[PDB]
Order: sequence, then structure tokens, then C-alpha cells
Amino acid sequence: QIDYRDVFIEFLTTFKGNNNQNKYIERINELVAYRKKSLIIEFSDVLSFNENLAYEIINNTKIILPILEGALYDHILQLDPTYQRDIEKVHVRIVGIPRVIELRKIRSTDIGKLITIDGILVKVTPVKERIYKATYKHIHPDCMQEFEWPEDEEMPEVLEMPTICPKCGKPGQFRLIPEKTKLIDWQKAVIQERPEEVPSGQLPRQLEIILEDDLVDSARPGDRVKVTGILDIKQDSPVKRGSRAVFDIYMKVSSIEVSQKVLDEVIISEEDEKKIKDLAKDPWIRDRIISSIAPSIYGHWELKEALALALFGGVPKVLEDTRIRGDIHILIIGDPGTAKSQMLQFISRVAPRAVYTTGKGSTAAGLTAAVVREKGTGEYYLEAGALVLADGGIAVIDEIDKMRDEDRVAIHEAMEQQTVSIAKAGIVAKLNARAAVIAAGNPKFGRYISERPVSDNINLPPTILSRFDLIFILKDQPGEQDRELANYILDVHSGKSTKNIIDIDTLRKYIAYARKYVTPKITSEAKNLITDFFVEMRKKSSETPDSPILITPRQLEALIRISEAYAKMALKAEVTREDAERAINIMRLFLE
Ligand SMILES: [Zn+2]
Repeated sequence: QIDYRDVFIEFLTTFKGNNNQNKYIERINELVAYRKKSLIIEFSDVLSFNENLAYEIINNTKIILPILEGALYDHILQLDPTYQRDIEKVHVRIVGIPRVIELRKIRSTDIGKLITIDGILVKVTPVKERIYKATYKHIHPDCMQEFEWPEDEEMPEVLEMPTICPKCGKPGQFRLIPEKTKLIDWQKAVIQERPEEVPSGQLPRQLEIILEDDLVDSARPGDRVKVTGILDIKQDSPVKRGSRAVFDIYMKVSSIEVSQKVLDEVIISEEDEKKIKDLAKDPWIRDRIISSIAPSIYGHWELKEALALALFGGVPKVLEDTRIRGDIHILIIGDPGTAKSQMLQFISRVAPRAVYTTGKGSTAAGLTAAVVREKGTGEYYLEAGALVLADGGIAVIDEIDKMRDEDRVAIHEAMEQQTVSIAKAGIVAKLNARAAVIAAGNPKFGRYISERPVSDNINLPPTILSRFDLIFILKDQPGEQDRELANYILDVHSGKSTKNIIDIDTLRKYIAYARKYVTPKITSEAKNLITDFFVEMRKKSSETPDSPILITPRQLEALIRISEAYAKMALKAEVTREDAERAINIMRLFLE
């Protein structure tokens, strides 16, 4: 009925904008120049112009949007009439609308309404095509004319056919002519609820969504994504279950946005004061190290550090051959607990963006892969449900021992440049897993790692170990002797250490991890103290013609100079002096 073409063309062209310089005509220009069909308009720019526009769009989106889209194309042809032949209908898409509904709680009254959803994107199918509008011609003495099949609506997955056609008004033979038929690009993805949002009970919810036209290959699995879509249902036909609607859900995606750095940040607000009161000059390093330990002390002086360190940052990114392998990967192989990671892993479950995968791997990937069948008829999905879900976070993997035979060739990649190269002919993609890996594994027979070399003990890997930075063993504890206070620590007393606040449990996370606003490039005397260590360690080995394997600093000089520099990323802004001493120590301890 009522018509907003007026407001539309009187908006895009007349809108002032950030610089108070005409925008949305300029976006239009780039669009017509680059042969792209999408118009991304901010909702806050509309609400700062016309409010009623919002309500009508967002609630009547179903019918209103395509109207506005065609109405735009008209204005676009008369800026550049040669825009024909290349595009049929440009798209109008809205970013950052007010209604953002968690995929967990979804009203059944929200079908056909415009909404936004936060979540992580896990499974994605390959690019496919479909018929947008099919053009048929009727063979008989009463027709000999052409027509489009989905009148006033759109056609479905499986295409329908005669008998009756409007032209002549009879049944008969119908030939499809691809000459006039319009086609559309197609893809399907699965948004899983965020590991944070997930209550301890039940399981993360999932939503099936459909990426159309140029939205294809916009989002890659493992991404932290916000989408804006219009929900729908198809079914046709539901089989098997049961649970629970019974409505196949359909999200037709208008827009996707991958924009963020760490948006999982639980809060800053008041807590900025508290973590800054926590950056106090006191030996904050040692106490913070005492915090992750609790409540257990065994032979941990090295490990307490290595974990504290692993939880922290240090990621230089250079456009020429990106080299990071930061976010230090540590592996503790020990006999059956023995307290193992059954405790320390649980403490490394208190952390941001933390993926705990118990055993080899869950979800039929465990690191990454492409899958068969599974909804269905032979639909091919590409899904990686483990190590690339920890992107910008820690993947705590217990029992590496059981790792899939096929996967040990994938980690060579995902632990090196932190990408996964995948070509199964379903697609060729580089998945982004920047995750730190804190690992654990059983040895071959009980506790074997005293006499036998620490290699060959962990079974599967011969090399992957080289792709770890700090690997520790769990001492059998023959010589403990210290265990009076050390054990009674918490079995009665609340108090343990001089600080005794121990940064709580959450709070230690609200700073130590949740705070990487720090980017400490080390300089000056540090640069030297590490070097004199480099030459002395090297020459110490290379002086002996016996070839003692070189002590292997050559690649490691890289990741020591990650460790230290970014070990004392612990609320130290760019400042690095004696931090070196700590790292060079534990590495000289390690190399030998
Ligand atoms: Zn006919």
C-alpha cells in the first residue's frame, strides 16, 4: 500500500553521514564501479534519519525488502545503464539492528521477522547452485509461448512442473529453456551456540542457515560470527525424530559480520581498577604462578610457570610469511594420574575461549575433516569441531595417546603456521586455528620415562613433539618428602601462600588471560642477554666434533624469544629486562 521509494532515494543520496559528506551515493558509486551487488546500510544511520522506516522493514521485512531492492536497481540503471547484462537484482542488507536474540532462546513467533544472532559457525557445505526462476515453453497448438514458473513467489529445492499453465490454459508438453532461466548460488552452514553461552547442562544448540548469492564463502567454519537473517521453515518432509518442534528451521541470511578481536571479553568496566590494583609492584609474577597451581603441589616449579606462560599472548604478524607459533604449546606426558591434567587441565578450564576436548577428539573431526551422509542423502559438509574452534584461545587436549591415525598429519600444519590446509575435493580452504595447545598423554607401559628417552614413549608422534615448546614429564614422586604442609595445605587450612588471595579463580582469568591489551616488543639489553645465551649454547655443543645433535636451538631461538618476551606480557607494557633471565634459565634447563 504505502510507498517508501520516496524516502529511499531521498535518503541514500541526501544522507549526511559521519564526515557530514554525502555517503551511500559514494557506496553506490563503488558498487556500480566494481560490479558488486550488495548494499550494506547501517540501521543506526536509518534511525538517525527516519524511525518508522525501521519498524516497517524489520517487522514486514518479508514482503517489503524485495520491493526496495527492485526500486533501487531502477536508480542504479540510470547512473550506469551498462550495469545491465551483468547483474539482475542488487541486494539490500542491514547491519547491526537492535534485536539480537540468543539462538538458545528463540520465540516460535519470530519466523518471518528480521533478527540478528550471535554464535560460532561450525559446519559448512560446498558451493552449489539452484534455479531461482525457471522459464518454460508449452508445446501444443494452444500455447507456443514462454513463462516463468514461480509467479509472485520463489521456487523450492526440488522443482515442480505442469499440468496446467496460464498462457493457453491447458495441460501438455513443457520444455525447459535454460536460455531464459535464472540461476542462483547456494550454500548451507551450521551455527553452534558459543562454548561460553552453553550452560553446564544439556548441549550447545545449533541452527541451520542458508547463504545466498555473494554471501557464499563469506564465512568460514571456526569463525566467531554475528549474522542477520529472516527465520523460516521448510521441512518437506521430516523423518526420523521426534524431538523437537516439529519444524525444520530455515534461516535465510541477509548479512554476516565476522568483525571482532576478542569479543568474548566478559567485562572491563569496574574490573579495570581491580586488575590494575593487581599489577602492583609486588612479586606479582611468582604469586600469579602460585595461583594456577592450587590446590596441588608436586614437582611443579617448572610446570606452574609453563602453564602460566601458555595462557598468555605474543603474536607478531608480518605480511611476508606470517610467523607466530606463539601462544606457547606445552605437553605433559605422565602415567595414569598421578594428578596429571585431571587437575591442571581443569584449572586451564578457567580461561577465556577455552576448548576442552576429552580424549582424541569429539565430533568426528578432533582437529578437522570433511564428512559423509549425515543430513543426508549424501550431503557433504566440511566441519572442524576441535582445534580451529579454539581460534584465539586455548585448546586443552587430554589423552593425545588416543589421537586418530589420520589426524597426526594435520597437526604438522595447524601447530606450525596455525592454519589447516584442506582439499577433499568438496572444497579447498585454509582454516584458521591460532589456538595454543596444552596437551597430555599416557606413556606406553605405566611410568617409562626415566631411563628410556622421552621419545617413543608417547606412541603416535615421532616428530609432533618438535612442534611443542615445553614438554614435561610427571615424576613418579620417589623423593617427595615435602608433603606435610604441602598436602595439608587445603585439606584443612584455607591459607597457603603469603599472598593467599591467589587472585581468586575467575579474577585471575579476568586479568591474566582476559587482559591481553598488552603487546610487549622487547628491546635493548634483553636483545643481548638472549644472544650471548644463543652463542654460548650453540658453541657449547658445536665445539665438540662428536656432533651432539647441536642441542637444537636453531628454530628454538625463535620460540624462546617468544616465550620470555611474551611470558612477561603479564601486565608489563613493552618493558623487558630480567624476564630474559627466567626464560633463558628454563630453556637451558630444557635443552639439557
Ligand atoms: Zn499452456
